[PDB]
Amino acid sequence: MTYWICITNRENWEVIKRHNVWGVPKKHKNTLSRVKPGDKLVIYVRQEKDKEGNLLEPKIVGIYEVTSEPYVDFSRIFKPGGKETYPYRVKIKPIKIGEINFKPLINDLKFIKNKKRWSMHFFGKAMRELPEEDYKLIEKLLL
Repeated sequence: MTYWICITNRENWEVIKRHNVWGVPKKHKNTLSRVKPGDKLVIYVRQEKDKEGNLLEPKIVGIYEVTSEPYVDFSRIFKPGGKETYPYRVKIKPIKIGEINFKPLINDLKFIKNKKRWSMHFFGKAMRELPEEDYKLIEKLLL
């Protein structure tokens, strides 16, 4: 098996939730090739600003299970300034849906080596493998 944390934002999270699809750009197709049916996905939305200008901190919004082998589909379901379609995809199904702030978990997450500059572990990543302990920690807090 394999646990993963997928990095997106709130607008794309809504699409993910509606279409039961996790997609990535070509540059990250390599990572997706390792994904298998049954793998677990922790959905993460990065820090953003609402229209009003208010700060929306990062947080985990759900957990899904992969149900398909990776495939390619250029359908325009997502939304980038650019025109990326995130054609490299795997079908998924929801295990649990609930939101919890991410920051408070940083100290307890094993994959985050540098607590100071944790962004480092997210930088230029679409998704990354999570150690089992980390997954369980999140699973519990999201029950």
